Amino acid sequence: EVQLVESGGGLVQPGRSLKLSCAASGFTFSNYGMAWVRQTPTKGLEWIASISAGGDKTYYGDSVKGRFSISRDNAKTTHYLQMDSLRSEDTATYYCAKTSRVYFDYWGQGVMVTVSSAETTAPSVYPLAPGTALKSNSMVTLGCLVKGYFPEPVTVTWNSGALSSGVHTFPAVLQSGLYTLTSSVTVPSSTWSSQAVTCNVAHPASSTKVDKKIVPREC
Amino acid sequence: VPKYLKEPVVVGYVQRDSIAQKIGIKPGDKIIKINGYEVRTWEDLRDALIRLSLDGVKETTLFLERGVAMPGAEDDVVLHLTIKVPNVQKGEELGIAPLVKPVVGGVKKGSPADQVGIKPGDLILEVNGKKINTWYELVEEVRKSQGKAIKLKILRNGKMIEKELIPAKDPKTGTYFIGLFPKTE
Amino acid sequence: QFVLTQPNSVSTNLGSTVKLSCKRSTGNIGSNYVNWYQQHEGRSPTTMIYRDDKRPDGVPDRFSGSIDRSSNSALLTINNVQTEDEADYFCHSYSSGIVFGGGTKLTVLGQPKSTPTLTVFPPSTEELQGNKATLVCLISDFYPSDVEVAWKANGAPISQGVDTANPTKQGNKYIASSFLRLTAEQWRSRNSFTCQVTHEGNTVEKSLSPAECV
Repeated sequence: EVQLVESGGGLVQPGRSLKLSCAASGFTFSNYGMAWVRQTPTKGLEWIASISAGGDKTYYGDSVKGRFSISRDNAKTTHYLQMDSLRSEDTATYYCAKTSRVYFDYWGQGVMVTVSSAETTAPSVYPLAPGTALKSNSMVTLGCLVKGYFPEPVTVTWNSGALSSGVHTFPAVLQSGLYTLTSSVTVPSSTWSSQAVTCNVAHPASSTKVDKKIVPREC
Repeated sequence: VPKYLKEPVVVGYVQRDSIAQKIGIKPGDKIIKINGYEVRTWEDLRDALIRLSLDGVKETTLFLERGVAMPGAEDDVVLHLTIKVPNVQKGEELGIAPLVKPVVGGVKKGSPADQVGIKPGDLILEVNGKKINTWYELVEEVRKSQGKAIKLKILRNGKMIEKELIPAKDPKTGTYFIGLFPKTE
Repeated sequence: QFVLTQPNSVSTNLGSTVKLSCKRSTGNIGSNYVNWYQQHEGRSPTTMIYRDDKRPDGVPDRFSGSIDRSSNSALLTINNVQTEDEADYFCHSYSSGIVFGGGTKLTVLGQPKSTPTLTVFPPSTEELQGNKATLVCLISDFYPSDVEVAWKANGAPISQGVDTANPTKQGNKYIASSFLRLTAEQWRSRNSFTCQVTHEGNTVEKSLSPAECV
């Protein structure tokens, strides 16, 4: 099974640098060329950089005006995109891709890069529990409110990822330069009343890692 | 149409710096006419205020009863308060709200309230001999007794009745409860 | 040294045959291979077709690629379209550089109508301690995606402090969320608030109140 795993993204001020890494496995790394392709809401998919299977030759897309440089380390099954002189128009999700002669056969999960002069704002995390009612159900929806952060993304897990069924992370709203989202989980009432249910919220850009246990509302 | 909007306009909350606050309307006041328009419900008040605003009326006359009238004096003329007509185009409001009233919406089975036969629809007038006008007041009075007996004066179908109950400890929360749910819909 | 142009948007009936086109602006479509990628909302692209017309192992045979020389276009044909075929489709080619089409978002019409589920939450103790209150309305399991979301305070429309996300696909149905930002005093001064969702000619609603059990 081919795997491509990007890292090295995040928030950067205009003019500075990032270095994205892509760690590959499940194929002979030295046998194929590698590449970076980015995506924005408005401009779509846009090829950024390619390196030949042996590392001999490098190619760069139009908008990367020799500001970036790609390289590889076959020993470490990893390739890198060094990105200098970033501007706000460089803000996008960056994917790594493996090539197969005439196409990109496999894509990574993508890593977000935000180029902005605005400073990171860490989110406030609040527990969401249903209001007390006379009638109760067999399934219950709990949530975590992740309020007023910048920039994207945040991730939310539940019980450190042990609770993965019935999890929904709703896409954020944006108001006055800050994002808000809710993550919800539907769990058996019997699970909630027999063990702790905790959301784990991470905001990399502000190095925020927060756990919030959801406890029932009382009278 | 939430049922609370179809009740008489008894003011429960006055927003600081509102038209209402600056003109001197107070919690407890009962608004009965504006310009127009007879006001019998919260819906009437809202409709009248929207109509006056959209009609280009900028000030109007507001009639309210404040407090309990002396026997025989209940029908005495009440003079105008002059209010600015809130600009509905800008989403401006008068600045008053009912708050939830102490009307029982539901009773938990097996609760102290259930055991003593309190019923949905009951209005709680007094808690341990103190008058209350809001659900919030009910909550704070009940919470004050912290395990002690609670005497409730209730209105049911025009008839005042007496109830006494001992709050129950919920071991889950370590706090007392009597088992009353509000009417909010 | 060329662009690839795809229609922004395409709608097709469930079960029908759809053709998605990709036109090369300059030079012959035939001189370099064209590939097709599918991308579901919030996911990485996967290959649907490579080298003009090759279907990777795992892609259903309802997908096929061809090259139309007369219209200098590549075509991705999907027969017997399914609900899970809702996605963006990007074409791809190259010569000196590497080029992607702008992507086509495919909508599949005539799916089973699915009414939204609402879940509402009151403000937490923690948030109210800072004298703020955010009301949360989660909207799930609806199809189609088209909805209007509104709040009411004391049964009257309220727009101030409302932030509503556009619907996004998860699985085969949509989710959205809406927030009503209040001060603690705004929250407490009301009898109720309602999140309302209009969908396919009907409204579904759920209310919250600051008045709690005693």
